Amino acid sequence: MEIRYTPKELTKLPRTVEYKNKSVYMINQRLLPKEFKVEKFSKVEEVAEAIKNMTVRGAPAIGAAAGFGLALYAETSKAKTKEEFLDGFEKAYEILKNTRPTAVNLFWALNRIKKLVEEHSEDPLDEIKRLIVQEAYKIADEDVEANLRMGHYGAEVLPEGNILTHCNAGSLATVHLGTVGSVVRVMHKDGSLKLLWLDETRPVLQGARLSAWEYSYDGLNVKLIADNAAAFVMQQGFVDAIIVGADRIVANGDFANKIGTYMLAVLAREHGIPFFAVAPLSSIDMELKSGKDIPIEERSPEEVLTCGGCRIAPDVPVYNPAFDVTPHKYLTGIITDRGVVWPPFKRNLKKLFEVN
Amino acid sequence: MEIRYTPKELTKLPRTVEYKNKSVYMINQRLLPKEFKVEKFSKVEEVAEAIKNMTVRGAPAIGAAAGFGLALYAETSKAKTKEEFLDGFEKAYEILKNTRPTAVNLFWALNRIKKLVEEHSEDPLDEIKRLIVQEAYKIADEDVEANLRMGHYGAEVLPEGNILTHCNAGSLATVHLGTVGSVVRVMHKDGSLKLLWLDETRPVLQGARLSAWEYSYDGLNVKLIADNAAAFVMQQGFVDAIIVGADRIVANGDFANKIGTYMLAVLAREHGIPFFAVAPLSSIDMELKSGKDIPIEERSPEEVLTCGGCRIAPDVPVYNPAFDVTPHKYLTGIITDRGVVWPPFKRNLKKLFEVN
Repeated sequence: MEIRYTPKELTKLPRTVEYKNKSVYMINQRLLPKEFKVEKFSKVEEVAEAIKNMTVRGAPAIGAAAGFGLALYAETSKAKTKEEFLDGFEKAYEILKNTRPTAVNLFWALNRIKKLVEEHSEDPLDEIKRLIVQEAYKIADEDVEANLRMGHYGAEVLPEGNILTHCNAGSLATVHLGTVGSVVRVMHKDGSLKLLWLDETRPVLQGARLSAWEYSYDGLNVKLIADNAAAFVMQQGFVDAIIVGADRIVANGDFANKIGTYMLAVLAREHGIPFFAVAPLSSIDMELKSGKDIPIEERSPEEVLTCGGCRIAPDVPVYNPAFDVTPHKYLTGIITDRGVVWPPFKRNLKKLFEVN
Repeated sequence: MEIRYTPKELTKLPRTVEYKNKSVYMINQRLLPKEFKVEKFSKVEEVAEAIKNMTVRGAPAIGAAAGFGLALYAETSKAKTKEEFLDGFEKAYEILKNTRPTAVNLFWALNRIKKLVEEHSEDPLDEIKRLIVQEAYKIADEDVEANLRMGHYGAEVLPEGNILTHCNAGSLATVHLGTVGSVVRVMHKDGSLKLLWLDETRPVLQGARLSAWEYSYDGLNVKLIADNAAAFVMQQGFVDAIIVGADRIVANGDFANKIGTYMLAVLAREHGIPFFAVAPLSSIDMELKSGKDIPIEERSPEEVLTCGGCRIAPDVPVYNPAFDVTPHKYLTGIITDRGVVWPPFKRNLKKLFEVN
């Protein structure tokens, strides 16, 4: 696998989150798709609020934001001793930790820096600062390079033609390029993406609001449809392959993804349309044996009773599972940042983990 | 196989379209679910504007409205000569015909009354008026009694427990009670309807805006979901059967219904869930052999780009097929106003028509 493209050749978008001149810069994902704006944040409180705000979203972008919040702390701290600095650093760690206490990459990112600083607490204070900043760049850059690899691996295995996806697994859901987004960006550059179908993805509408915007921004050929219509476009012969992201892949290859993914897996199979998940190794949870061990999160009934700003239903009971679980047998393959995993997934995933 | 309930035992709702005391009364479907309002119309043009407007919707309800438009003409005409009446009657007929030149029941309703006014053109004039008014009540009543019959036929064959449906095929889609609406109202009265799952049915959201409203009005235990979640509620074992309406059933049983119906059909099958269409004999087009002979109708991109009027997407291309076509093999049976049709549908449908 040779990486043939740089990020800048694949997208015209800036990084979802960037650190430059003692400032954290974030695409404002609350204003999309009406307005495209890069917010500039100069205090750790502003960064924390922007995580709580969901000004930034997508697990790795949130991680990088938090990590760059500590970098910002390091370059900005008015501390006159190492003791003061470390005390401030702990305060800053805690402020950033308690934005979304559940979001997993947030915790990884902060703890990775925290742990590096404790390990180096006896180094000179300029060297601790240097290390923190360096670490925050490493977190961001690792996401981007995982995405670069995924894109090229995925682009080898998907057919040319018409691809269909679900939700938002683009540049906005990552530091840069996307998971799905990387694959379709490489395909687009290669001339092999004729059409990208985008499920709007109710209830939260990240397909319509986010995917439709970024893929359009980059000049991909795109068509936005109601979720109801994915089966129709498959039935009419309009889809050559389906690619989705994953919130969590477990040991046998079962995976959790935005609600509707399971629907697509079953329709793909009915039409013999190749069906792929794409995610980095860090999204594979080898602790859980199968899909039945993934706990189902339900979100507010307001996400269904409303649609954008508009209230479109009477006060009635709702069921709003955020994620469904797709059994592994529906997968043609799993595209990762270390190559494509083929059936049997159990065996090939555990291989992948031993050799990477 | 006895009718065990009257319309008024099954629903608290008035007729979607009613005629009394020289006024056409229609439920304002434009203002639901926020506001329940019955509009009063007193001129033919008021009634035509309401059909063009989609104040009224659903094929048989549009039918009845048209017919009552002629009744309203009949009882409102100053005309002195018999030939002055027939001039303003062909004028009324032409105004009503030019509202939706495409929705079929409107034409049957209007042509049916016109051929009854040609076949008695040499009666008195108090007599022709009485016949027009009377024929219009026939058209409306005939829908309601057909619904009553589907209702009881359907309740016989669906299991007790948890039912899932799609779009609006309730009271508001008809003169009264509904197709699907009638079946679930009869089950609710028998106490066999434990839970009714309602797909909101993007993009037009008639599940959320209309079905959730009317079924809740009648105290049915209801739960609203995003279309993406149907597959998932089937997977978790929450659905004992699925019943949908039909816009058009052809001679082999293939049928066209609101976009997403085919998605449900495929999922029902994967989970071994019984899957029924319900429609009157008049919805069956014995002149088309199969579903490829049903032309595919696109509607406005704004239906997808907006949600209840709220803009949710950037300006990107959309595909908005308004209906899909479900292959007959997905059907457990077809519930009609003259009994349930079983496989093999082609053979049994033409036996249904032979004995009527």
